[PDB]
Order: sequence, then C-alpha cells, then structure tokens
Amino acid sequence: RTTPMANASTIERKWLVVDAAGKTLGRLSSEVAAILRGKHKPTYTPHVDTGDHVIIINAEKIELTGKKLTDKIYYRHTQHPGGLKSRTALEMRTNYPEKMLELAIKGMLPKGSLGRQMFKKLNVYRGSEHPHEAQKPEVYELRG
Amino acid sequence: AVPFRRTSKMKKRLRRTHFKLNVPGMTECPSCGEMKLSHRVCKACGSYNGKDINV
Amino acid sequence: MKLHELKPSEGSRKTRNRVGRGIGSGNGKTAGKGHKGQNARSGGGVRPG
Amino acid sequence: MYAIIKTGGKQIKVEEGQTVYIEKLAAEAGETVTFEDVLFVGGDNVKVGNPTVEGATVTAKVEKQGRAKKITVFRYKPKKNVHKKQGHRQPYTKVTIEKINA
Amino acid sequence: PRVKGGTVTRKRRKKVLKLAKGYFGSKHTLYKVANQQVMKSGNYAFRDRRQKKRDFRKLWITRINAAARMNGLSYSRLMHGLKLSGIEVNRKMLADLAVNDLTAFNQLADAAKAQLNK
Amino acid sequence: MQAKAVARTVRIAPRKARLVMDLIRGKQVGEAVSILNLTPRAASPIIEKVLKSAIANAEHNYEMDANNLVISQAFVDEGPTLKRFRPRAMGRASQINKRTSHITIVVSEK
Amino acid sequence: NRSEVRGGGRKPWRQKGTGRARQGSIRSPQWRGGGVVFGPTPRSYSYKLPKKVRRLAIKSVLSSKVIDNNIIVLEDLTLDTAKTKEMAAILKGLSVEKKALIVTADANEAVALSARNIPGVTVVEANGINVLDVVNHEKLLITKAAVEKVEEVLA
RNA sequence: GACCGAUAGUGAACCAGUACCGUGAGGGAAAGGUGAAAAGCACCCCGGAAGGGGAGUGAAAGAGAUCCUGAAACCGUGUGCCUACAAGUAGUCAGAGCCCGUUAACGGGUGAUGGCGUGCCUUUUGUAGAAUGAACCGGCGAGUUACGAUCUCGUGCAAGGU
RNA sequence: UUAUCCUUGGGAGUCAGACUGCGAGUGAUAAGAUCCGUAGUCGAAAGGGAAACAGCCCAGACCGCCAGCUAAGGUCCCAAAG
RNA sequence: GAACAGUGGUAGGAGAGCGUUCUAAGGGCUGUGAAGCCAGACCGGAAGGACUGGUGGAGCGCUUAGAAGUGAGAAUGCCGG
Ligand SMILES: [K+]
Ligand SMILES: [K+]
Ligand SMILES: [K+]
Ligand SMILES: [K+]
Ligand SMILES: [K+]
Ligand SMILES: [K+]
Ligand SMILES: [K+]
Ligand SMILES: [Mg+2]
Ligand SMILES: [Mg+2]
Ligand SMILES: [Mg+2]
Ligand SMILES: [Mg+2]
Ligand SMILES: [Mg+2]
Ligand SMILES: [Mg+2]
Ligand SMILES: [Mg+2]
Ligand SMILES: [Mg+2]
Ligand SMILES: [Mg+2]
Ligand SMILES: [Mg+2]
Ligand SMILES: [Mg+2]
Ligand SMILES: [Mg+2]
Ligand SMILES: [Mg+2]
Ligand SMILES: [Mg+2]
Ligand SMILES: [Mg+2]
Ligand SMILES: [Mg+2]
Ligand SMILES: [Mg+2]
Ligand SMILES: [Mg+2]
Ligand SMILES: [Mg+2]
Ligand SMILES: [Mg+2]
Ligand SMILES: [Mg+2]
Ligand SMILES: [Mg+2]
Ligand SMILES: [Mg+2]
Ligand SMILES: [Mg+2]
Ligand SMILES: [Mg+2]
Ligand SMILES: [Mg+2]
Ligand SMILES: [Mg+2]
Ligand SMILES: [Mg+2]
Ligand SMILES: [Mg+2]
Ligand SMILES: [Mg+2]
Ligand SMILES: [Mg+2]
Ligand SMILES: [Mg+2]
Ligand SMILES: [Mg+2]
Ligand SMILES: [Mg+2]
Ligand SMILES: [Mg+2]
Ligand SMILES: [Mg+2]
Ligand SMILES: [Mg+2]
Ligand SMILES: [Zn+2]
Repeated sequence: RTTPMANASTIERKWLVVDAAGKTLGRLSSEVAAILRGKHKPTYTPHVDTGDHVIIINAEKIELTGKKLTDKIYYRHTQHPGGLKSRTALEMRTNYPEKMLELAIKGMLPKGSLGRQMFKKLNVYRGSEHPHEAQKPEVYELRG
Repeated sequence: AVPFRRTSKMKKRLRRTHFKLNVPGMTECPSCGEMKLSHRVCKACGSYNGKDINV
Repeated sequence: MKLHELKPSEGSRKTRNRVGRGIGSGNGKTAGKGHKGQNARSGGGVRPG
Repeated sequence: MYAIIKTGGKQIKVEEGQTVYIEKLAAEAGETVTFEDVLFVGGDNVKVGNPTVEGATVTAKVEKQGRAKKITVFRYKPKKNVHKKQGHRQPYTKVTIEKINA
Repeated sequence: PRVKGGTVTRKRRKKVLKLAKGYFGSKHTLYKVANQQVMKSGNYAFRDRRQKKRDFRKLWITRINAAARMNGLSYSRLMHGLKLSGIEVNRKMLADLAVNDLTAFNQLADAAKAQLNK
Repeated sequence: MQAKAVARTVRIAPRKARLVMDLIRGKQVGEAVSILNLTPRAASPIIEKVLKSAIANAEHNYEMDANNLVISQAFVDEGPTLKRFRPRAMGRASQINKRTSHITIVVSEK
Repeated sequence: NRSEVRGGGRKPWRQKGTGRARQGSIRSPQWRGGGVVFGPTPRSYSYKLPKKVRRLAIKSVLSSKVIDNNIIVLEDLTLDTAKTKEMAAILKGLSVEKKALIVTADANEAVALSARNIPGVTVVEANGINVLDVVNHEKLLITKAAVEKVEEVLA
C-alpha cells in the first residue's frame, strides 16, 4: 500500500559535529548511534541508511563515572590459544581515544551489513580539529 | 574418510574454475606461415630459425 | 427408471473407508490402530474371551 | 486537497480522481457511494476532526467489485501429521474518488 | 481392473516444483526437497502476514516519534494529547503526514500540545 | 548463414572433450585449427575433424568463404555410456563408465 | 500372490551383515516380479432379491412403460417369411425409431430370425421378459397373447 | 471375461528354463513398437572409418535401425537480472534498482538491503537433534477377499418372513 | 445463574508420561532423583515475554487487512515505547 | 435467509468431498488433429479443474450409476537410470 520508503535517490545526509568534551561515554554514544541510523528523521526506513554523518571531536576528553577509568577493561581475543588481551579504560582514553568511542558506538549500531555501512558515516578525532571543513558540518548539541 | 554430504553442482563448478587448458604458446612460422610452438621446429615445414632441419 | 439416470435410495449405500491412504483422511499411517503392541500387528489381537 | 476517511476498519488518505481499493461495500459498479467519516481534510484549508470533521463527506464512484489475487494459506506442524491448506481471495471494492466536500 | 499409477503422480509433483521456482539449487529441481521448502514457505508466509502488521506499526511509530520530537514532543506525549483532543487519525495516517505533509502533522501536534498544557 | 557438423558417439569422455572445446569457442576457424593442432590432448584430433567437416559443409553445401568463418557454437553432449566392470580386491567388481561424446561445431560468416 | 509366483524359496542373502535391507524371498511383494498383495481372485457377484421384490421390479418397469406411452400392444405379430426387411418395415410402420423389445407369447422362429440382425431390437418370449431388457429398450412391442401370458404370471 | 497390457500378464510377448551362477541337487534373468509400403537414403562433399552436411524417398527422416511417444534425475551451450567486507535449514515478509510485457491481473523475471526463521519422517516425557531412515529421479510397493456373526442405514413383505 | 447429565447400542485409542507450584514418604529435609496426593502447563498448543530455552509468566492460531485497545514484559542505543 | 454462538489439536471416532482404471446407459469430441508430453501471469475452500500455445499422430472426454490391483516421500524397501 502507501507507506513511503526512503531510497538511495531520496536520501540526503547532513554532516554534524558533536563535541565529546565532558560528555559521558555511553550517553554520548547512544545519541550518536541513533543519528547514524537516521532515527531522528521522519523518513527513517529500516532497510536503507537514512542517517547523518557525525564527526566527534575531543574524543580524549570523554568522561566515565565511578571507578570505570581504572576498572572498565576492554578485552579482545586474538584467536590464538591464551590470546586474551586487555586494556583498561584509562589506557584506552589515553592512547586509543578514537577506538574507545568507535567501540562504544559500534556496539550500539545494528550488527549486520547495513549496520557496518552505518558506522562508515562516523569520524572520531582526538583533538579539537577535524579535516572535513569541505563537508560544511553543523554543530549538533546532544539532547538529554 | 568419505564425503559427509554430496557436493552441490555449484561447489563442483567453483572447484573447476581453475581446471582448464591454456592456449598453446604459439607463433606464426616465418617460413611457411603456419602456427608453431615458440622455440620449437615448425612441424609443417621443418624450419627453425630460418633454416630447414628435416633435410 | 433410465439406465443413464439411476439413483440409489437415500441412505442405502455408503462409501467404504480406506485406511492408510494419507494423513488428510484421518486414517493415514497407523490406519486407525494407534502405536505398537499386539493389537496393531498384522494377524494381531488375542483370541475372543 | 486531500482527506482522511474511515472505511473498512481502516483509514485512507484520498485525493479527488484517485482510484482506491477498500473492503467490500454493499454497492454495485456504477453506484456513487458516500464516506461520512472524514477525520481530517488537508491542502489549503485544514479541518481537523474531533474525531470527525462535521458535515464533511467524500463521494466516490464504484468501479469494480472484485476478489484479490489468491493466497494459498498452508500450515503444518512438523512430526505431528498436521497439514492444512486453504485458499483465500479477499473481496474488495474499487472506487474512484469524485469529490471531497469539506 | 488394474489401475496403473499413470499420470496423476507427475502432475501433482510438477505443481510443487512450479511453486519452487527461484529456490536455490536442488530446492527448485528435486521433488522431495522442493516439497519441504514449499511447505515451510507456507508456515513462514502465514507467520509473516501477521508480523507484517506488527512491523508496519513499528515503522509508523518510529516516524511519528521523529516528527513529534521536531515539534518538541515525544511520541508518548503526542499520542496522549491527540487522544485528549479527540483526534482518531491513526498511526499509518500520522506517519504519512510526517513524511508527506509535515505542516499538517505540526497542526495535529500543536493541537496535542494545547491539551497537554491544560 | 550457418554450417554444422556433428560427431556422434565418439569414444572420448565429455569432460575431456570440453577442455579442448573451451579453447576454440568463438575463435576464427583459422585460429581454431592452429590451436587444436598445437594442443596435445586426445580430444584435439577428434575436434579438428569435426571443425574441418563443418568448414567443408560451409564451402561445399552453402558457398560460404572459409577465410571469413567463425566458430559460432561449439559444445559437447553426453553420448551413451559403455558400462564395464573392473575386478577389485576381495571378489568385488566396480563399475567403469566408458563414456562417449557427441561433438557439435557450427561455423558462420563474420 | 507370493506363494504362487515361480521360484522365490530361498532367502536372497543373510539376515545380518551385508548392509542390505533384510529380505525373505525374491518374490516378496515389494520386489519387481514379486507376488501381488490382495489383488483380484475368481469370485461370483450374484445375489438374489426376495421373490416379491422381483415381482415388484418387473411390474414397476412395465407400469412405467405405460406411463411413458412406450408400450405397443399388437393384435398379433406374424411374418410370412423370416425376412429382416419385413421386420424393419413393420417397425417403421409402428414408428419404432430407436431400440425395441419385442415380446411374443411363445417362441416365434420367424420373428426371432427377422429381428436378430437389426441393431437394438431384441425378441423374447413372455417368460423371458426381465427388468434390464425392459428398461434398456425404448419401446416395448408386445402381442395381446403375450400380455395375457404376462398377466397370468405376474397377477 | 466391469482379467493383464511389456517393472504388468506366465519365469518366458523376444530362439527361456536360454544366458549366467553352482561340483551337484539346484537357482535363474534382461530383452516388445521405423514406416501404409523399404519407398531402408542413388549421387555430391569432409573423414582411414565412425559420424556428419547436402541431395533424394516419404505425410513425417528432430520416423534413418541406439528407428512410435519421449517425463524426471543428470550433463551442456547461450544470456535478462544479481554476485569478490561476506556468517547463510537457504525461505518468508518488507524493498529500491534493472529487465520484461501476461489466461490483464491492486502483472512477470531478478533481487542491493532490513525483519523473522534450527529440513522432512520415524520414535519419544522431550528430537534442530550430536537418535532413526532416505544419494537423486522414475516406476513398482501395505486392512483384501471368501464364508460366518453382529450393529447401523436402506428396501420388500409383516405375526410372519424366506 | 449455566447446559449439562443419564441410559442403551456401534467404533476406538490409551495402560513409558514430563516439569512447575503446593502437601507427604524414600534419599543426606541431595539429584533435572524416586514414589504418592493436589492444581497447572507440556504431551496434543502456535502467538508475546523469560537472550537462546516442551513443562515458567502472559495468552488459546477458521481466513484476510500497510486499522485500534490491552496482557506478561517493557520504554538510553542494539530494539517498539519515558 | 436472519440473529446469536463457535471453528488449536496427537491417538482416535464421525462427516463431506477430490482424483485414478474399468463397465452400463445418455450424450459428445477427434486427422479441420485423440491420449500422452512441455510451457504459461487462469479457476475452485482443499484434494483438484480448465483455457491457450507447442510437441504428438489415434484415440478420448462428459453425465448418472456400478465395480475396484484406486492415490507414496520415507519400509538400511525392489528394479532401472
Ligand atoms: K480404530
Ligand atoms: K520376469
Ligand atoms: K532475508
Ligand atoms: K546411533
Ligand atoms: K506434582
Ligand atoms: K496436445
Ligand atoms: K526408497
Ligand atoms: Mg537483531
Ligand atoms: Mg472412520
Ligand atoms: Mg487423528
Ligand atoms: Mg507418512
Ligand atoms: Mg510405527
Ligand atoms: Mg508403547
Ligand atoms: Mg495399542
Ligand atoms: Mg506409483
Ligand atoms: Mg579371486
Ligand atoms: Mg514358495
Ligand atoms: Mg551384523
Ligand atoms: Mg507378476
Ligand atoms: Mg488396462
Ligand atoms: Mg512402454
Ligand atoms: Mg515379465
Ligand atoms: Mg557349468
Ligand atoms: Mg518429433
Ligand atoms: Mg503410428
Ligand atoms: Mg522415440
Ligand atoms: Mg569490515
Ligand atoms: Mg560487495
Ligand atoms: Mg549466529
Ligand atoms: Mg529417552
Ligand atoms: Mg532404532
Ligand atoms: Mg542414512
Ligand atoms: Mg505419575
Ligand atoms: Mg523426575
Ligand atoms: Mg506421545
Ligand atoms: Mg487442553
Ligand atoms: Mg506453546
Ligand atoms: Mg524469542
Ligand atoms: Mg516439539
Ligand atoms: Mg526506540
Ligand atoms: Mg481458536
Ligand atoms: Mg486412457
Ligand atoms: Mg495400490
Ligand atoms: Mg524412490
Ligand atoms: Zn613452417
């Protein structure tokens, strides 16, 4: 019947800049996940990517509550026996702040092919400066 | 050890991707103009390197 | 009567039940005999009394 | 101009001159039919019903009484010898919208 | 009289294989697996004709929420306000306005806001 | 205009003939003859005779020019199998399929 | 059945160990060339209705011929020569287009012979009248002498 | 003949109690169809031949002996749509794009992507089952008949019925 | 208030049960144990929830709908809704 | 025909039907092309049934009733491929 469906021809992506400084990792990430998916758009269509591009600046200034800086471990496994490796959140934020944000958001996106495509619209930067001036990105202020 | 499942037509055809012949390493014979294998005596006329062999 | 318009008395003839002719009939597979035991076997069942 | 009308147990956005398929009405091809439950009128002048727009109607001509393309409803329960096949062709009334009277 | 099997068997099986057109490999070719897949397709299609109604309502709700939040309402508050104002325009229609006639959607949303602010 | 030749029930396995056919399909008849002449396979002389038979037909029956011919179709179909039995260990026999081929070539003007 | 098919005495292979299905005879019913399970066997299909039902049935079909105006009572039927051409002419004259059952009191050799070769005409004595012959011929040509003889028995 | 019609009917429609198996007693197959008529393809061409392509014959040769029909599995040739970042009981529902155009229908093919989704059967308290069965396709393959008993229904006649 | 109940006759199948809650035994007040009693569900029940999960919670699928209201369970994102 | 109610289901009971071969009686079709086979986007609540085209080259439907070697996906089923 009549429910409109977005498609490649119809879709128009904005670029947005989110400042991570002073934001809680998960609270910021949940909002950004929703923007990359396109959940803020009335033309949201579940089988295409209706989301916007997001730049995150000041990734190393992201905050964590509690004792998470010391106590949140990022595990990975190399698929070699005994190959569990770990970094603390402090080690992550100091030396891999872009990965830290990318992991949080990646875990909040849908998991298959379109989800993987949705992640490609994210761009995370350690500093205050991003290289995407030519895309003319607007500041997006995170809601509650 | 025996096949646990039969192989589908598709998997059989994928495996045979590389089961092919190549075109011969062939070149025109300068003597008689028939194709010959490069670096071999031309069978048609018996020439190699502008000399008759089968004399 | 006419041999081309024969009609039995209503209720005089029924169709026989044919068991073991598919699931739709309600007597497919086990042909109404249930599962296993002496009563389901060919020639089966104990003698009268 | 467009209207949201309640027909069937459903609602449909209609413009004038639009062919629409709806649940079967008690009508015949050729007959003008009237939708009395207009929930909303759009376009230039916007009437919002509460729930209905008072005095609004949409007239339509019945083009066709039909049945939709067949659905074979097949269902089974594995290992229990339970199969059930059933055809279905849902009746519809095809109507062309004549006039939206806001 | 003897009844040979005859033609009924292949006629029946051919019909199943015709319904299996476009299935992968042996599933469009061999009766026993085509038959299983056609059966399974029936159970799925029955289930999915029910799910379809759940899925579209989910989609409409998502779009109404997006449009609502552009007017400073959550979907929940909007739907509460529309119910108080007496508006019975359904989710399929609200979501259609949200995409196709957003000014109309905003009027309905403004009607809802009015009732909530009371 | 097309000319066809067929070799029916040639004693060679179809899979083996198709290796060689794949070399010549779509080639100009001059090139194809060369390829077959310098391809060392059992199928090569058989396929060469069919190809030459098709060219002869093209010239003799249809007055086509052999210089402007191309192989337009080329395929191998399964002929009937000669079933044989190889004695194996422990008194068991195992089947041997002496397969045959139907080899078709169609030539046509370019 | 599996007992009557030629051969089939020995067990085709040992019960266990070969990997084959167990089999008892090469003429078991699942084998090509095997015995038939429950096929046809020679039998009669005859049964008797009560004599009064038989009386009722023949009266019913005769009384149904009178309703349908398909009885033709003849003063007598008598051919000079046993000649088919004459019988065919007689049936023309009586407007007997299709099938007809001719009933005579006793055996009438000439009538029998004359009608013998005409398709769908059957001759019968009054004794030989029967439900299927009456119902399977459009017209019933019966002599007055035969009517009397039929009445004698059935009444 | 409300018997069979080539896996049927005899084991045997055919050079069958043959071939084949077994020391022997003994066991015991497979295998029907050119055409109305051989008119069974002169002649030419490629090829050692086989086999083809023409030409003829014929109503038909895509009826040419492996000769009525000629299903499926299985094997190929061509190509409209899709496919080399993807995790797949293979479908289903949603769905663009591209290609088509029908028993004209709220059409057909293909299917990026999204949601859901552990074959069938048997046997089990319970099986996606790491239980059982099936390589696939085809054919064949299992509550019958006789005589008795009993109940329901039907019909005829009825203190009688046969 | 509800529509069952009984009799006679024809035809069966079943006699491996499972878990859950509650009341007992056996056991070690072990067992997804065993054996009774009692209610439920599964068996023979699909749908929603409990990640997945016969037996738990909610609830009984004649079909169709791109309508609506709710149950258990939920409403930051995966994932509908604070 | 209205109203009201109902329509998950294994073993299993009950009912209504579909299709197959043969027979009888009507009635028909077919060399201006039967059955069979292939294809299709048609029709019926299911079993199933048509229509059109192709192949095929001589037989076959329909109606009513009768009679059954009457329906296969499984048997480590048998035979063939
Ligand atoms: K029973
Ligand atoms: K035999
Ligand atoms: K899918
Ligand atoms: K086992
Ligand atoms: K208990
Ligand atoms: K035909
Ligand atoms: K089998
Ligand atoms: Mg998911
Ligand atoms: Mg019964
Ligand atoms: Mg049952
Ligand atoms: Mg079964
Ligand atoms: Mg059993
Ligand atoms: Mg038991
Ligand atoms: Mg029992
Ligand atoms: Mg069969
Ligand atoms: Mg030896
Ligand atoms: Mg014996
Ligand atoms: Mg053993
Ligand atoms: Mg036999
Ligand atoms: Mg027959
Ligand atoms: Mg035959
Ligand atoms: Mg035989
Ligand atoms: Mg000997
Ligand atoms: Mg032909
Ligand atoms: Mg003939
Ligand atoms: Mg043939
Ligand atoms: Mg990647
Ligand atoms: Mg790719
Ligand atoms: Mg997984
Ligand atoms: Mg067990
Ligand atoms: Mg077992
Ligand atoms: Mg197995
Ligand atoms: Mg118990
Ligand atoms: Mg226990
Ligand atoms: Mg059970
Ligand atoms: Mg119950
Ligand atoms: Mg359940
Ligand atoms: Mg779940
Ligand atoms: Mg189960
Ligand atoms: Mg949400
Ligand atoms: Mg129900
Ligand atoms: Mg026939
Ligand atoms: Mg049978
Ligand atoms: Mg089979
Ligand atoms: Zn040379």
